[PDB]
Order: sequence, then structure tokens, then C-alpha cells
Amino acid sequence: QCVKLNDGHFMPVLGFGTYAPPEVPRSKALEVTKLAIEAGFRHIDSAHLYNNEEQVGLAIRSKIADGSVKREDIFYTSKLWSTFHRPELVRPALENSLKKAQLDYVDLYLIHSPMSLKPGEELSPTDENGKVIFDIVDLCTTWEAMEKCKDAGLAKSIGVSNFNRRQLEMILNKPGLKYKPVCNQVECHPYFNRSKLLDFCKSKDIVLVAYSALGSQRDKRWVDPNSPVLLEDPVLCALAKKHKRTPALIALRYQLQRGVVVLAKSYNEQRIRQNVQVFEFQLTAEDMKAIDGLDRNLHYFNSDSFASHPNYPY
Ligand SMILES: NC(=O)c1ccc[n+]([C@@H]2O[C@H](COP(=O)([O-])OP(=O)(O)OC[C@H]3O[C@@H](n4cnc5c(N)ncnc54)[C@H](OP(=O)(O)O)[C@@H]3O)[C@@H](O)[C@H]2O)c1
Ligand SMILES: COc1ccccc1NC(=O)c1ccccc1OCc1c(C)noc1C
Repeated sequence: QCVKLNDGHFMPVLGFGTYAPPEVPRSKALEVTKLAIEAGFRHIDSAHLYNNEEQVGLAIRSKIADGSVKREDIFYTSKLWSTFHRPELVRPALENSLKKAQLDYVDLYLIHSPMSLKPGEELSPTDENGKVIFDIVDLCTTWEAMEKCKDAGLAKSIGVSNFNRRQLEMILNKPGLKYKPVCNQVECHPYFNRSKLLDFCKSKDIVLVAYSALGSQRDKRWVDPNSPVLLEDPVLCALAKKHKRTPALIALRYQLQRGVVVLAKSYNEQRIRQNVQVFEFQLTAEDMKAIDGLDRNLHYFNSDSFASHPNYPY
């Protein structure tokens, strides 16, 4: 099951999220990405930020080498980190990600976030006062450098992540625009369903890709512990009993039926294999309306520090 992107390429509508906290050994990304491919996942989501592209690339090469899959069957996504927004850094950043993953191309390269940070070796450059150091970059020049990555064939498609409507319009109205973003990867789930942003993206032929669609990893560092737990929600549990499914599968199916490509992270073999059952059932129109009613503008990403960035999207 794929959606056609506005540049003609195809994207599988169910994707495997690979980010795990640094508590988790790097070897685990290799094992679970292999399990995801074996379970039926063909869309694999990574990023420079995740510090796992070598292991994710090893898992793809492993399933190609053993005969399970051809490179053409895999949709591999990586992302440009915010310290590399300056145009001269974009292509070397992609080529470095390609070198780590040991691939000739990525199916999708994204601007990970509109909030530019100080260039350097640190993912989170921090000044003498403990504050993250912002950078000011014309994101239209970042996009122009992204377009040349597609030109050269290092990325089959290019898109963005964590952009709001204002930010998307900035790229769409850029003079001399060569490629529109094929997608906007944003936090999206029943508590924060982005119905207006999704409507805007549909109007522009841009796919909305939902992360944290299962309610996030509730990382102790960011997520508020008193924030509601999505997978324990009463309405999702009622529908899970009605359909003889699980709350996670109801959340995933919800996005598929509203036209949203959905990611799903799991490092647990049984839950990885369970998640591809999203294709085995259908929610009713009344089911969808009940899930729509859960919307409460709750984002699991919470940061006092970035809330002051000029490009903060919320
Ligand atoms: N562009 C961005 O800024 C951005 C931001 C965040 C995430 N992402 C990407 O989106 C992917 C997913 O987002 P996320 O990190 O917030 O995780 P998620 O997809 O929302 O899942 C959250 C938790 O749900 C659990 N889970 C998975 N399947 C389950 C099932 N069938 N039943 C019960 N629980 C289940 C998982 O725990 P277990 O591992 O124990 O199964 C997982 O930790 C990430 O890996 C990343 O690739 C992108
Ligand atoms: C600004 O975020 C970071 C800056 C430095 C280091 C890390 C991060 N962000 C994350 O590790 C993260 C983790 C879980 C969910 C969501 C997360 O980020 C969401 C996001 C938004 C909103 N805008 O950009 C991003 C990225």
C-alpha cells in the first residue's frame, strides 16, 4: 500500500520508526529493523539525529543480501539535522549519512526541523550559560541545497519535518521553486490530529506523515509524566475491543483512513509484527468521528528552550 508523491515516486503508507533513547545499545537498531522488514515493513525512518544510520543501513543490506528484498522494495528516509541548515553543509551531510548507511541514495531526505542551530560537531550546541545556541538561516536557501541533492540523485524525494503552515508557504512561494516538499513529517495522533494542517497539505499535494502516532515514547527528559497516555485512552480501548484489535492498531488505522502516512516505532518483536496488522481491518465512519473527538491540542514534544526560537512551529 503506497501513496503517490507529487514528484512521481511512491511511499509506503506504513513506516517503521527507528529512534531509540541512547540508553538502548546501538546494536538493537540493527536487530529490530531486520525484524521490521521481516514482519512486512518497507518504509524505514531514520535521521542523523538518531545516531543509528549505520545499524539501520546494515539491516537493509542484510535483508537485501539474504534475498528477502531488493533495494527498490525499501523506502529509506533520513533527515538533515538542524546544525547543517546552512546551504554549503547540506550535501556533505547527506553524503555522510549515505556513507554511514552504505547506500547509494535515500528514498527521502527531510529538513528535520525549521529551528536552526549553531553549526559544529554537537547535535545540541550549548553556550556558557547552559542555553542552546540558535542560528539564523534562510530556510529557502536550505531548500535550494536540498533540491540539488534530488538533482544529483542522492535523494529520490525531498520534504520537510515539523513545519507549520507559514513555514510551508515560505518554501511553496519561493521564486524559482524546483521541487515542492513531498511531505511534512509532524507530530500527529488522536490528541493532536493536525486536521487543519492536514487539510492544507492535501490542498498542496503534500503528504502528512505522522510521528508519535502511538502517543510517543514518553521520554523522561521531555514528555510530562502527567500528560495523558494515548494507548490507555478509553475510546481507543473501546474500539479495540469492538474490532478485536489493540489500541495501537486503532491509532494507526485512524491515520491511514484519513489519508495520513503513519510511522510506528517499536523495539519489541511481537509489537513490531502486530503493527502490520493495521491493514487487516477497517474503522467505521462513526469510529472515525469518535477518534476525532479526542483532539485536545496536546503535543508530547515539550520544550521551554525552543519555545523562544524564531522558527518555533507551535
Ligand atoms: N521528525 C521528527 O521530529 C520526529 C520526532 C519524533 C519521532 N520521529 C520518528 O517517528 C517514529 C515514531 O515516533 P515515536 O518515537 O514518538 O514513537 P511511537 O510510534 O509514537 O510509539 C510510542 C511507543 O509505543 C510502543 N508501541 C509500539 N507498538 C506498540 C503496540 N502494538 N502496542 C503497544 N505499544 C506499542 C512502543 O514501545 P515498544 O518499543 O516497547 O514497543 C513505542 O515506544 C520515531 O521512531 C522517529 O523515526 C520523528
Ligand atoms: C527541537 O527538537 C530537538 C532539538 C535538539 C535535540 C532533540 C530534539 N528533539 C527530539 O529529540 C524529539 C524527540 C521526541 C519527539 C520530538 C522531538 O523533536 C520534535 C521537534 C520539533 C517540534 N521541532 O523540531 C523537532 C526536532
